[PDB]
Amino acid sequence: RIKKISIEGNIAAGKSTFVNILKQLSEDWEVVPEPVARWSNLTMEQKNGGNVLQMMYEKPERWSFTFQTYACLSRIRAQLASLNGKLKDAEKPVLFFERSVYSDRYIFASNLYESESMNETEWTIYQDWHDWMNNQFGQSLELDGIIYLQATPETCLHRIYLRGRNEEQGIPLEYLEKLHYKHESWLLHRTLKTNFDYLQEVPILTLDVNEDFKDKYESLVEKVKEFLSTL
Amino acid sequence: RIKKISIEGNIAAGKSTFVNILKQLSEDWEVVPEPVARWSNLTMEQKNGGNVLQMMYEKPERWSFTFQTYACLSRIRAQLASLNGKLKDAEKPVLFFERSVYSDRYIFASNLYESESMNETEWTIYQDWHDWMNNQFGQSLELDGIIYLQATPETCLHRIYLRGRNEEQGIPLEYLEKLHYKHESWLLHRTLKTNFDYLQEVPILTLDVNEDFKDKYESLVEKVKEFLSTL
Ligand SMILES: COc1ccc(-c2nc([C@@H](C)Sc3nc(N)cc(N)n3)c(C)s2)cc1OCCNS(C)(=O)=O
Ligand SMILES: COc1ccc(-c2nc([C@@H](C)Sc3nc(N)cc(N)n3)c(C)s2)cc1OCCNS(C)(=O)=O
Ligand SMILES: O=c1ccn([C@@H]2O[C@H](COP(=O)(O)OP(=O)(O)O)[C@@H](O)[C@H]2O)c(=O)[nH]1
Ligand SMILES: O=c1ccn([C@@H]2O[C@H](COP(=O)(O)OP(=O)(O)O)[C@@H](O)[C@H]2O)c(=O)[nH]1
Repeated sequence: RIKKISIEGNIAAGKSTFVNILKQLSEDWEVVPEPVARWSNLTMEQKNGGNVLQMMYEKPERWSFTFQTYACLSRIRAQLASLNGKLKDAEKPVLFFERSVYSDRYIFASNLYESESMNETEWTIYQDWHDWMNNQFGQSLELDGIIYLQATPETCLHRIYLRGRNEEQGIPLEYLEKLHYKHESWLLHRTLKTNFDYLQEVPILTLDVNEDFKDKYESLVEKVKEFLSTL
Repeated sequence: RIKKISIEGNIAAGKSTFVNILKQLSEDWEVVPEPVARWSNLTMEQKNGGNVLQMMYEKPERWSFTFQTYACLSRIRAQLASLNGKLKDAEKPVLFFERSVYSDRYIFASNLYESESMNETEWTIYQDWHDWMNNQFGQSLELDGIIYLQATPETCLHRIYLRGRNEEQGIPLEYLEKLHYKHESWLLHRTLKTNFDYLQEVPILTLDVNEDFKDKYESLVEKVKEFLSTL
């Protein structure tokens, strides 16, 4: 009954800002933030995530698999818990996912493999887990639609300094460009091959979010509302 | 419907010997062989198995987390298969697991952590991963009984050569000595309090497999049948 919409976008694309805006508008609207985001600041996960985040930065080809599996584990666990608890007795329930399990695997896990931070065995193992996981663990999480907060890797680099996380300051431009490339394959050119069948027939809303929208987001919300009404 | 029993014991204790004996004595009885043992001798899982297994020996401090995660997952999957693809409408169906998800954690993963082949984060993430993998996927796997095969480290080292595998050939005796202790404490002495409360209440049969029983096992088997009638 609860519709699941994933908000996809590059680093500092403005996903957290967009969903914070979206959540306030409708009582029937809720949001599952990306678990990794809370790691970048006390649970067992926070400490585990905190440590594994720092280790990841420091030595990626040692910690990509560990980080990536734990990241996706946490996402699934958070998104399931939001499905149960949140949005009780609402008439038109919408759950906005800050990124999805598919961005976990087909963007960030994929990028780390191709940037050699995971060897073949690790990539093969991760995928096998991921594939199996989303059958005997994460069936109810399948998306109804996708909101692609589309922006150039140039725009994204601009917004990284604005938030000021003494770790992301080190993130370069070619990195953004490769993440962007993989977004467009999956979400604009709809190129990317995925083992998930229903994804090829999942509605996608692409929003150009290069122009600042923090105080001017009505046009964006209007599209989302229009997008939702066709689901 | 299906009785689920875990056959436990140190490396080369005789577990595979015993389960293949049990196998041919009844069509109510079926076996779920161990993945890690299956890896040691090739599908997608087996191709991954051999590699991480091979790397696990070359560098335990690098690959223990990765190995323990895939071994447990490949086990959870494998016993799930038998549990849903066997013993249909059988009159007294029993399934004999070669080790369990508890052996994975509290025997092997725990000892690798103790041997500093996993750091705190890897080990805590695994425990986090373990708690949730087994509940949000493997509830139907709860054990109705455990059968402990007890052998000396010397007996095992023997049999390691007898079995042949030069990938495990000169397994240090002291390795066998520590695994032996963790088995003893969990199953016999019962000091090990797991995170699965019911394990402290699950009945345990203990069998001495020091003596060659390959052509003389009727006594052991009689104890199994008596044991099964209690469950
Ligand atoms: C060479 O060292 C690296 C060190 C760290 C990274 C990191 N990527 C990330 C995330 C983008 S991975 C991630 N996975 C998810 N599943 C979700 C999510 N939000 N983030 C870090 C937190 S750290 C990536 C690195 O390299 C990427 C390839 N080389 S590069 C930066 O373009 O010169
Ligand atoms: C130091 O080099 C090692 C090299 C290989 C291992 C291996 N352990 C194993 C298994 C016994 S771990 C295992 N975990 C499972 N979950 C299941 C299973 N069947 N086996 C291998 C297949 S390889 C273990 C190693 O050290 C383990 C600790 N030795 S010690 C003397 O206690 O410090
Ligand atoms: O329309 C926008 C979009 C982004 N930002 C800034 O860009 C940064 C990105 O923040 P956010 O966490 O939302 O990016 P995310 O990683 O979630 O995509 C923040 O400092 C925002 O203040 C902004 O000022 N206006
Ligand atoms: O009573 C026995 C049990 C074991 N074996 C041999 O010891 C080796 C290791 O036994 P097993 O694989 O059953 O031990 P596991 O590791 O499976 O617990 C095998 O080659 C068996 O042929 C034996 O000779 N007599």
